[PDB]
Amino acid sequence: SLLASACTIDLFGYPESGVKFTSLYFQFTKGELITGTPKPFEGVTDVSFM
Amino acid sequence: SLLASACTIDLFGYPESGVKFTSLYFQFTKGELITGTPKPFEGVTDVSFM
Ligand SMILES: *[C@@H]1O[C@H](CO)[C@@H](O[C@@H]2O[C@H](CO)[C@@H](O[C@@H]3O[C@H](CO)[C@@H](O)[C@H](O)[C@@H]3O)[C@H](O)[C@H]2NC(C)=O)[C@H](O)[C@H]1NC(C)=O
Ligand SMILES: *[C@@H]1O[C@H](CO)[C@@H](O[C@@H]2O[C@H](CO)[C@@H](O[C@@H]3O[C@H](CO)[C@@H](O)[C@H](O)[C@@H]3O)[C@H](O)[C@H]2NC(C)=O)[C@H](O)[C@H]1NC(C)=O
Repeated sequence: SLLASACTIDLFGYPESGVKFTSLYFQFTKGELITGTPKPFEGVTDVSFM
Repeated sequence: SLLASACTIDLFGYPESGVKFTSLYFQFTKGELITGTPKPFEGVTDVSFM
């Protein structure tokens, strides 16, 4: 659904005459608390590494 | 319908309280192959002229 102050990602299909499947609205703000990691961590007491 | 990566031309009417009749979505890329000429050519073996 539409969120205030959000950007949109439009998902399309070409079935073989394309259609729009859905519109994903992303509402977000910047900072450190939430991180989009590629996967869950396992056996991890401290997520950070280097 | 909506096309991915397309521009829109909105067609409106004022009937005498206006309405939008339709939205035309244009999906295109640049180059030489397809040309929007004003009309068909007749008796033409070579479309180009100068
Ligand atoms: C930032 O500094 C902290 C503190 O030194 C680093 O955390 C330390 O990370 C090491 C390596 O994972 C931990 O050692 C581990 O201890 C556990 C038992 O608790 C053991 O099972 C593992 O084999 C390993 O020896 C250490 O506990 C941990 N120290 C603390 C107090 O957090 C951290 O790694 C640094 N940041 C980054 C980028 O990793
Ligand atoms: C780019 O150069 C080509 C090649 O010279 C030009 O094409 C030539 O155009 C002339 C004029 O239309 C053609 O002459 C015509 O011949 C037909 C019979 O085939 C005849 O019925 C007409 O009365 C006229 O005499 C000629 O055939 C044609 N040559 C070839 C091989 O394409 C062309 O005009 C040039 N590009 C542009 C911008 O026109």
